[PDB]
Amino acid sequence: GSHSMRYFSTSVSRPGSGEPRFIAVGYVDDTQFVRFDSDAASQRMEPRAPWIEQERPEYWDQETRNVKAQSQTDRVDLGTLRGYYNQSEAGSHTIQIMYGCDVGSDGRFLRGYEQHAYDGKDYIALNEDLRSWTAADMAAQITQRKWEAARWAEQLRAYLEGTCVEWLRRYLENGKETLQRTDPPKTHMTHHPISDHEATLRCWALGFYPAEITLTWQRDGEDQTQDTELVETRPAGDGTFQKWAAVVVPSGEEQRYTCHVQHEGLPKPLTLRW
Amino acid sequence: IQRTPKIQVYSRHPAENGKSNFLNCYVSGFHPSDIEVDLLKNGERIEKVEHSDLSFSKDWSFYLLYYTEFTPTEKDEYACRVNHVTLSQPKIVKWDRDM
Amino acid sequence: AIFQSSMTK
Repeated sequence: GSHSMRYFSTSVSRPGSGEPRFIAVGYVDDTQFVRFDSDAASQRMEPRAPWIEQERPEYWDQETRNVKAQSQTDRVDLGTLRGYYNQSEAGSHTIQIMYGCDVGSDGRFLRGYEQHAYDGKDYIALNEDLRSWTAADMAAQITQRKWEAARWAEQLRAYLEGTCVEWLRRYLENGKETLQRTDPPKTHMTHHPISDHEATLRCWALGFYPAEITLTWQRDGEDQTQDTELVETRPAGDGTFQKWAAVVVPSGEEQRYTCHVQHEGLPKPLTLRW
Repeated sequence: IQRTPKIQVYSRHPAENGKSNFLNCYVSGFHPSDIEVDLLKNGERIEKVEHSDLSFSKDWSFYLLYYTEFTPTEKDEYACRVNHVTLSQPKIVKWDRDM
Repeated sequence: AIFQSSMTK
């Protein structure tokens, strides 16, 4: 199948309490594999998946140097943005960045992306062409004009089409048993009365990977979102995910309702009925 | 702009009295990232609790999984206590085994 | 592997 590598970072200023807190994590699809935390004692990039541990000490030296270098950029940018927005020195602010690349089944580059946020709102994003930017407001337009003039997108594009893809290809093989798997949802329905006249049907999906799933309720084969409810997909803690969807129904009409489950690991979508 | 946490409290495997399991508190949808999350057993904070590394979703809100190994019983009650700037007092969410 | 370069805003 197709796959992604993504790096996420969060820098939080702490005025009058030292350097910003910087935390970075790397993922291949929905599997985390590295972390760095500027408050931790090691001051190293650290493994967070079994299949990255085999990388040799040169790898960890490289990842540590490069994640620390990004943390220095972000610390200076916290000051710059405080200035762009004419904000006080007293307040804590956050810069978040996510970038990544996607490959197909044969490892060919599909697409790259990079997005930046300030205080949890869009700040600047690389466009899908990997050649130009979209700024969210007048401050980010300063950054846009600067990065355009410096041809910065060219360096990012070279990473996203090049290094990014090569390393993702490698991780997919070294971590094949974990990363090239699809675990289909184990599904079941529960049924309980709410009262004399209504019952709850709950449709469960357990133990699935990757996290992407769709749970749909239908009524006489026609889509139904009136009187339904679904929880956010959640991690089980062991590398699989859980989700459920429920519907409140008139007692005696359970037969009309169907739960439909779509997941990459199912040859065919499932239909569950009570 | 601050976003209040969503909270789910649940077990890794279906709960079986006297069978070891993992108690999860999944906190998501929140901003800023500074947060305190504790797992409680009959109202008392469980000492040994671990959590995932800070990450965030497409809408920039943060999420964390807090978890501990536990062996459920019929009488023991579990909860998750979330302390965040958006909450005027900490929010305590009970573990419902059916949920 | 993380991107080895970054540019200030």
